[PDB]
Amino acid sequence: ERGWFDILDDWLKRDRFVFVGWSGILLFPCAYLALGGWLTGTTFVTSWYTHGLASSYLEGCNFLTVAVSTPANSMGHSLLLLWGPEAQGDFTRWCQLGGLWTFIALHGAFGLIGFMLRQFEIARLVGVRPYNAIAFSAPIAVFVSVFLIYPLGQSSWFFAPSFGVAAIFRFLLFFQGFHNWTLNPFHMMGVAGVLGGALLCAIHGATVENTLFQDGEGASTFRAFNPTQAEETYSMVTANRFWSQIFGIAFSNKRWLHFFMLFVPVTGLWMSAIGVVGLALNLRSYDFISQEIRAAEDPEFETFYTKNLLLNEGIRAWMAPQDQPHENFVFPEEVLPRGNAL
Amino acid sequence: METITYVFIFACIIALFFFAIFFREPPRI
Amino acid sequence: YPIFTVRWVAVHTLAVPTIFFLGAIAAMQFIQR
Amino acid sequence: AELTPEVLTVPLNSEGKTITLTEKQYLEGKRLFQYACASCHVGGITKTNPSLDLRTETLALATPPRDNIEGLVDYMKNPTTYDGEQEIAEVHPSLRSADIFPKMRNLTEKDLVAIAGHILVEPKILGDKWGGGKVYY
Amino acid sequence: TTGERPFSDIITSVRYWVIHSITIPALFIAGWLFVSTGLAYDVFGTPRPDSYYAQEQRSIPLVTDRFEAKQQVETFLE
Amino acid sequence: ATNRDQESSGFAWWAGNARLINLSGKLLGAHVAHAGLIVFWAGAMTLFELAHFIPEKPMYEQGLILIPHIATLGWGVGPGGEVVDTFPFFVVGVVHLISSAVLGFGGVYHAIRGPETLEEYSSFFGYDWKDKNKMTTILGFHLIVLGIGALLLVAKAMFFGGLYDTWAPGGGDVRVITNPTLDPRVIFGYLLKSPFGGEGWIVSVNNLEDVVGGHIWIGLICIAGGIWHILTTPFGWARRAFIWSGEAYLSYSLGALSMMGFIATCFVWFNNTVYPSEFYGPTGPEASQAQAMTFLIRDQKLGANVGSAQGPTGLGKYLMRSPTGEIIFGGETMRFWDFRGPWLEPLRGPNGLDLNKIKNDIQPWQERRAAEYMTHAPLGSLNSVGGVATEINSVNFVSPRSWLATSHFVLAFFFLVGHLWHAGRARAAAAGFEKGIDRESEPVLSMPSLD
Amino acid sequence: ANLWERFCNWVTSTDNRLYVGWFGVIMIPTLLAATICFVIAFIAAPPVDIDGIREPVSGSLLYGNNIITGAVVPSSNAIGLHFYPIWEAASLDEWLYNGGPYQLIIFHFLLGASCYMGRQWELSYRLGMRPWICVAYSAPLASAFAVFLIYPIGQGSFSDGMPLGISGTFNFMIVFQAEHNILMHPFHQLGVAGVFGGALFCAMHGSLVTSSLIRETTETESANYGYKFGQEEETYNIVAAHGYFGRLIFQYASFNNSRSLHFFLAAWPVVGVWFAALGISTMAFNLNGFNFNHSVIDAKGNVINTWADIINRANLGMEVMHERNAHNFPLDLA
Ligand code: CLA
Ligand code: CLA
Ligand code: CLA
Ligand code: CLA
Ligand code: CLA
Ligand SMILES: CC1=C(/C=C/C(C)=C/C=C/C(C)=C/C=C/C=C(C)/C=C/C=C(C)/C=C/C2=C(C)CCCC2(C)C)C(C)(C)CCC1
Ligand SMILES: CC1=C(/C=C/C(C)=C/C=C/C(C)=C/C=C/C=C(C)/C=C/C=C(C)/C=C/C2=C(C)CCCC2(C)C)C(C)(C)CCC1
Ligand SMILES: CC1=C(/C=C/C(C)=C/C=C/C(C)=C/C=C/C=C(C)/C=C/C=C(C)/C=C/C2=C(C)CCCC2(C)C)C(C)(C)CCC1
Ligand SMILES: CCCCCCCS[C@@H]1O[C@H](CO)[C@@H](O)[C@H](O)[C@H]1O
Ligand SMILES: CCCCCCCS[C@@H]1O[C@H](CO)[C@@H](O)[C@H](O)[C@H]1O
Ligand code: OEX
Ligand SMILES: [Ca+2]
Ligand SMILES: [Cl-]
Ligand SMILES: [Cl-]
Ligand SMILES: [Fe+2]
Repeated sequence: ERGWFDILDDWLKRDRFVFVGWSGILLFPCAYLALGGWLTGTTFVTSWYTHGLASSYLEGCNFLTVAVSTPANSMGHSLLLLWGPEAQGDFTRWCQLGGLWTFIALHGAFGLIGFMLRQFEIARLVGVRPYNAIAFSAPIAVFVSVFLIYPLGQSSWFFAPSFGVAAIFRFLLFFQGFHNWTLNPFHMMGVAGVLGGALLCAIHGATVENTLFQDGEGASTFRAFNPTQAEETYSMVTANRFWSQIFGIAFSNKRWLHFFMLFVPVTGLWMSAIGVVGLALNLRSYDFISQEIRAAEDPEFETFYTKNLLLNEGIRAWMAPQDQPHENFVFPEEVLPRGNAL
Repeated sequence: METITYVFIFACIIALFFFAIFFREPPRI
Repeated sequence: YPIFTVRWVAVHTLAVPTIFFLGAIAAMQFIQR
Repeated sequence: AELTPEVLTVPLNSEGKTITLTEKQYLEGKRLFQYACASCHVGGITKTNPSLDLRTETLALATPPRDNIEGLVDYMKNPTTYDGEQEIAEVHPSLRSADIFPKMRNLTEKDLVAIAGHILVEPKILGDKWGGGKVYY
Repeated sequence: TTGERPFSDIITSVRYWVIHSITIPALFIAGWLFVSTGLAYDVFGTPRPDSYYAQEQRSIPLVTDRFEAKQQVETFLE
Repeated sequence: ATNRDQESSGFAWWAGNARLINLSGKLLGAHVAHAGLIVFWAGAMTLFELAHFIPEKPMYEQGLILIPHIATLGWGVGPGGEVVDTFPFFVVGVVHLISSAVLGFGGVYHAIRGPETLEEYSSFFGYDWKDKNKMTTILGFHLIVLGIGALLLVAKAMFFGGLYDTWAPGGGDVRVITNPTLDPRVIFGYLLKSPFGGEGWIVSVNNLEDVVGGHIWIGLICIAGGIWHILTTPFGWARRAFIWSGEAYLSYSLGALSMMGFIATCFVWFNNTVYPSEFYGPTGPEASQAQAMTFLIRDQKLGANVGSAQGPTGLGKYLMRSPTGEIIFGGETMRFWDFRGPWLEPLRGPNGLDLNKIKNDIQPWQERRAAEYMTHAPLGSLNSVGGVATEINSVNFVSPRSWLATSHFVLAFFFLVGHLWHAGRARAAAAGFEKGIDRESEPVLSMPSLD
Repeated sequence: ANLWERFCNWVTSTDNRLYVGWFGVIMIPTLLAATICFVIAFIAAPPVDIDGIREPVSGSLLYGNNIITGAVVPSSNAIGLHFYPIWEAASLDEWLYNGGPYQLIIFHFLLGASCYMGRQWELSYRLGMRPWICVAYSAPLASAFAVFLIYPIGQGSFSDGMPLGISGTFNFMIVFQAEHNILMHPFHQLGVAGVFGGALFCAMHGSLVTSSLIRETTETESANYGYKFGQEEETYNIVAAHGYFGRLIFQYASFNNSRSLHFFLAAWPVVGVWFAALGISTMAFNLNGFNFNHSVIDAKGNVINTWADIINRANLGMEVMHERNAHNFPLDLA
């Protein structure tokens, strides 16, 4: 109630079914286009010219095999704008060159900025502390490291993940065979934060549900709660005793408990992001030098570490000619690593 | 020397478990 | 009740292409090589 | 690219006569090869004896030659080793061993032709992938 | 409790169904025809089953030139 | 609408069947209607299988699980498992489908129309979960029924045409069992066999005389026990050990079905006697052994001396010793040397595989069966592409053994979960704390601190 | 009371610092045995012939491993599913060569962890709690059974059980991908949704509760001091948290019922992980991931590769290289 800025602010912040906000102006168009570009590409668009693959329902792929694939390696890290020097405003050619990939990755990046600005905006209006926005920095670090930094350190966008279920499976397997990414302690910390987070999610939900106060007559206990009630719905005291006696230690502070539930998965995703930044440069935890020196000199020395590099060597030689078509690899049968019989 | 290091860190963690359980700050209502 | 709200727009930006796409994909099930 | 009359034109006999198969016969041949043969010969190899494949160049050097409809139809009636020296009906599906290979029991002469036609057409489509094994998957 | 008409009121009302028993099938049929006419192939540049390879060609039309990729695809399509 | 909302019953819609715990009439309806569902599927599924069935292809190439069950009873089949008459399959399908209409009728009647509780109406049919004597009585009736079911199998085997016997001398065939095993040392000896490799507990049963004999024992045991339970009430030590409530009894039965589900999984996976490989396909162990046999036959035909052929590792490429010295197939199938099957046994002597027999006596029918089993190994994708995971599309095959083992593991696992769920709920409800902790009577607040 | 009665009273006492209980009577010695054997083997066991081909793999620290490469190595493929306790061996030296410690460890551990789950039921009953925490734990437990027992059973050998080591775990995963295409299996996909979603909802819940903590402290104190163990009053404003989250998405996508919220938190990762476990336990019997290899074919019959075919090429690399001296015949059929 003043100038147009403040009238616009009023309208942006109306209490409605779908809150809009100033953040909504960035979020909505970007999220909409990222999602719609994904549905459009997976439904109708090929990857024949960029990868030599079919990738759409139109060509016969299913929900598991469709993708919006990255552009050809020859595109380098082109922004591949519709009006740019590659497509020169031709929508058809832009689709065939992988323009939907950078369209989705970049609108998706701006959309996540908008979602996180939305978390801050709504927190400020409702008067809560903005820890949800803070927690969301972990999704952001993962998206930015894997979809932007990783391919920026490599030769081109071609080596970013393609947006598809099987395409992402391929990306995992490539990181095993080429980066030995399972050996990387930043990935191991990610795995600890994800599995530890799922652990905390399960154990905290089960503990609350099993230390509930009898607050109703129902044998179905969900109705026996009121959002505005003053009282805890479950017994922290009994929960603490149970875990102290089962496991040896237990939470006693509910505030610490909930902060730790933020801390663990958020921290694990941030650690995995750092490992991927190293992989952008092929700065891998690929090897243990002492293992290689021993194994090179001692043909009877074998560990699970040397067994896994043999698997990686198989993955690289068998997958590279079709996975990296711009390399024009021809590997005669006689050079392919294979064990006996297989 | 590496085996010693790994087993030493591991032993410290098992000791830490013993103190964290039996010499925790007791929970007080 | 108003008819054409922000919500109404939200719903149709998603619902409209969804039905068009579903018809496109149904037609695809009869394509032979 | 298309499945044309030309792709479908294969050697009928050892003397250079050809036969052009219909698309219906091509479909039938794939279907019947799946029905009676693919458990051992998927993709043109041979699971229980990988030394012998169904490549046309391999079939040509078989005795009697098997790189034509007649040699393949005859193989399905009275299969031999690669040198023509032993009859192996007792261990390889054939019309003469339809008692012990029951899936051969209701294959007609027409069906054998369609299967033979599949064996010759498929490498014209797939090239070295036919009879190549996992290297070419 | 933000003002808008409840969804359950809308989708159980006769008038919603009068509008939508025509718009929903119309959209679906339009999607159907976008494919059945072949138009989808041409808008997006997706090969038909007979257009991935020429009859005797057997290498993929992979784009190899950043700035003349559009021309390569056009020549590949020739 | 007696007890058909949360307010009156205490149970939300998604736990709606718990509303039935003390309404014996409607609960009988639920139970009978459900038995109709089972019988329905058995009949409809059999007709579906029969309608799809091409008698000259192996059953196991056709996605069949029910026809194989009927064939094993000796209906419809002759030597080698050759199908001679599909009519018995048809009869089985139709009789179940018709029977399910009867059960469905009774189910709907009791659930929807009949007395909601049976206690007022009848004291024989009414029951109280807490009536220990009525519980063991009903249990006794069902035991007698099950005992008669077991003896029906004995009756088939002995008096009504026999059972399919994969081990029949001269080759698999239907055979009448005249000398069923009655010796309790053999019958109960199976139960004390180790479940580990080379032993296999009851899954090791390898002849129809033991199978028939075991069901003679089981039929008698069930009938005797059923009589026992009709005429007794639980002893005091039983009374003090168990929870006595509907939910408790559901839980015990959930545990037992979970256990049985795991046992069935291993039975179909390993056993080729009551799951003849003629009908169900080769076992995993069998197909792996058949591959080694295949290449031994091939290579020896090419002139290899398979006894003395040293493989890359130093172990015999074709033949090696088990850890106790028996001659066994080499390569990875070393793990499968406990496998036994009618096509391989003629080659085994007192010291294991006999080299003399291998060199001289392998018949073409053994070569064929080993090639068939190697190429029907129970490996395949969820969309039924047969073969290893890297296989190209062509062969539409997933073994009936894989379908049956996987399904039953899933079911057995969730039944263990339901056991824990219900056993733990039944304990809490019996003690009065299943709805939560009394805020004014919280047990832990009356306990001394741990430290 | 008599000796037995006092003993029973002690075993089941709600007052012991660590609950014992009847499950605990079995759990304690079995977990102790598995732990001691594991620790000693991980430090000092000599190389183990996992694949029965007289090619021993070194797992222990003193024989050239570090924490990442070290493992207790599975028992020998020559053993298969045979029970191989110490007394089955001619000597401890034979027992060690053949991977005896692996069997001892995994059997005692599975027994002990199963009793850990019973003990969770047991104590909840002693404390007057609802009983289903043990059902949440059945999910990780089922997953440990899948990889140490069900998978070996299906494949016919404990040499195919998951190794007790960090790099051995990755070996097991990579071989499993070659042999079952697990990534393409919907039960593993549901497990991923379970763990990614568990992590997501963990962070969500942590952040929503933390965001709505009631002001009880000054800026120089940790807000955690604003909560006291055993206080009656809830420590955050759920109405505030729901007001935030219903607006972030839309009102009806948010829980205002704490009981429903916490039930969802339990159920989502627990159900997903049950499917993960059933993925492994059914690929144990070789019902494998979807196979779309060469599913897309052009008008002539040329194969048009999809991302599924590129997965296939990576799987083939794993397959041909794994256990490079162990296969003599062309198919890997377990
Ligand atoms: C907030 C909404 C938003 C945001 C942040 C983006 C962001 C982006 N879009 Mg998307 N887009 C949107 C909404 C949005 N879009 C909508 C609603 C549509 C439907 C029309 C599209 C359709 C679309 C397409 C089809 C494409 C993009 C592309 C892009 C990228 C390049 C944009 C660019 O270079 O602009 C440059 C312009 C600006 C930065 C505006 C600057 C305004 C300044 C401050 C004032 C200067 C104005 C001046 C007076 C005018 C003088 C000009 C004169 C010399 C002629 C970038 C990721 C491209 C891409 O993704 O390629 C892979 C692409 O091809 N967008
Ligand atoms: C095997 C599956 C099964 C069976 C046998 C039952 C059985 C029953 N349930 Mg449960 N239920 C089930 C699954 C089942 N339920 C599932 C999956 C859910 C969650 C969706 C529920 C949720 C639920 C609730 C919430 C309640 C029940 C109740 C009941 C009972 C009373 C039904 C009633 O009042 O009908 C009224 C319905 C009708 C009159 C509609 C017709 C119903 C009939 C049976 C349809 C039969 C169709 C069939 C094709 C006819 C063939 C006839 C032919 C042979 C001649 C009945 C015994 C109620 C209860 O416990 O009462 C005390 C109750 O409140 N159920
Ligand atoms: C013991 C149960 C069982 C088993 C082992 C089989 C096995 C088989 N069936 Mg039969 N069938 C069953 C029950 C079973 N069926 C039931 C209940 C029906 C009625 C729907 C059928 C109706 C039927 C038809 C109409 C056909 C088959 C066919 C087949 C074959 C191929 C199956 C396939 O491709 O699966 C595809 C796999 C799936 C669709 C995935 C199912 C996975 C489920 C959804 C997950 C289960 C999880 C758990 C139970 C849920 C709990 C939730 C948790 C939170 C508690 C195979 C031999 C085919 C055939 O070859 O016939 C000759 C065929 O045409 N079946
Ligand atoms: C286990 C299943 C079961 C049980 C415990 C009951 C129990 C009851 N029924 Mg229900 N019912 C059932 C199944 C069952 N019924 C089925 C399958 C149908 C459809 C045919 C019905 C249709 C039905 C109606 C329409 C009525 C009852 C009634 C009754 C009551 C009296 C019965 C009586 O007086 O005995 C009389 C018994 C005989 C004269 C001898 C019975 C001879 C049987 C059929 C032969 C037994 C052979 C063998 C053991 C069967 C094996 C079946 C198996 C393979 C599936 C009682 C509560 C009545 C009631 O509710 O009153 C208000 C009533 O009106 N029933
Ligand atoms: C579904 C079948 C069934 C069910 C549910 C029951 C249920 C009952 N029975 Mg009955 N019983 C049955 C069939 C059944 N019975 C049959 C067929 C017979 C004839 C043999 C009997 C003969 C019988 C007698 C003689 C007695 C009972 C008793 C009881 C009660 C307590 C049982 C108990 O504590 O077991 C739990 C088992 C134990 C406590 C034994 C010790 C635990 C061992 C070590 C477990 C080892 C098993 C392990 C998992 C390995 C399995 C493999 C194994 C084969 C090697 C209860 C009402 C008792 C009673 O109260 O009579 C009125 C009693 O004295 N039954
Ligand atoms: C790109 C682009 C653009 C945009 C576009 C858009 C925006 C679009 C949208 C689109 C859309 C928006 C679409 C949609 C679609 C959808 C669909 C296709 C759906 C489907 C679904 C289904 C199939 C379901 C399933 C399921 C589930 C999920 C679960 C439950 C069960 C079931 C199975 C049912 C523009 C123009 C700017 C330009 C440039 C480029
Ligand atoms: C209670 C209840 C329920 C349930 C129900 C039930 C479960 C029922 C059952 C039912 C049933 C279980 C039914 C059945 C029926 C059957 C029938 C109706 C049959 C018929 C048949 C026929 C007619 C045949 C024919 C034929 C022949 C003879 C030959 C060949 C061909 C043919 C197949 C055509 C529910 C869930 C809903 C819920 C509510 C309550
Ligand atoms: C048919 C047959 C046969 C035979 C069989 C038989 C003769 C069987 C028997 C069986 C039996 C004879 C079984 C038994 C079982 C038992 C059980 C399963 C038990 C359980 C128990 C319980 C569960 C308990 C519980 C408890 C405790 C422990 C403590 C206290 C508390 C209570 C009470 C809770 C044979 C193999 C020859 C061949 C094939 C066919
Ligand atoms: C979208 C970013 C806009 C930045 C705000 C620009 C200030 S614009 C500002 O608005 C006033 C309202 O009180 C007018 O009265 C005044 O004339 C004008 O200077
Ligand atoms: C449940 C009622 C089923 C009717 C039982 C049919 C008997 S079965 C019948 O019995 C003959 C001996 O009499 C056998 O020779 C014959 O092979 C067998 O099919
Ligand atoms: O061991 Mn461990 O891994 Ca199950 O596959 Mn066969 O075996 Mn061996 O090869 Mn692939
Ligand atoms: Ca055509
Ligand atoms: Cl390996
Ligand atoms: Cl091998
Ligand atoms: Fe919480």
